[PDB]
Parts: sequence; C-alpha cells; structure tokens
Amino acid sequence: DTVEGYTVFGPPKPGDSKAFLDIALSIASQNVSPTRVSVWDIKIPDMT
Repeated sequence: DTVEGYTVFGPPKPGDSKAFLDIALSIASQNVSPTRVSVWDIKIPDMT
C-alpha cells in the first residue's frame, strides 16, 4: 500500500453523482428515435 496503494484521489464526496455513473450505464438503453412527419406537412389548425 505504501508505494503502490497510495493515490492522490480520494473517495467521492456525497452528492457527487459520480457514484451513480455505471448505475446509469446499466440503466441506459438506446432509443429508437422514430421518424416523424415533417412540420411542413402538418397543416396548422384553423381556429376561426
């Protein structure tokens, strides 16, 4: 530990949000992102 074990970096402080990274990675799932109808094709509704 004396030579190899010691590192400048310490344990994360509370509220750091780093402790939740790799819990977010497991949660993370890719989104399909489907194709929508182009805004130029939707007709604006007539409220008159």
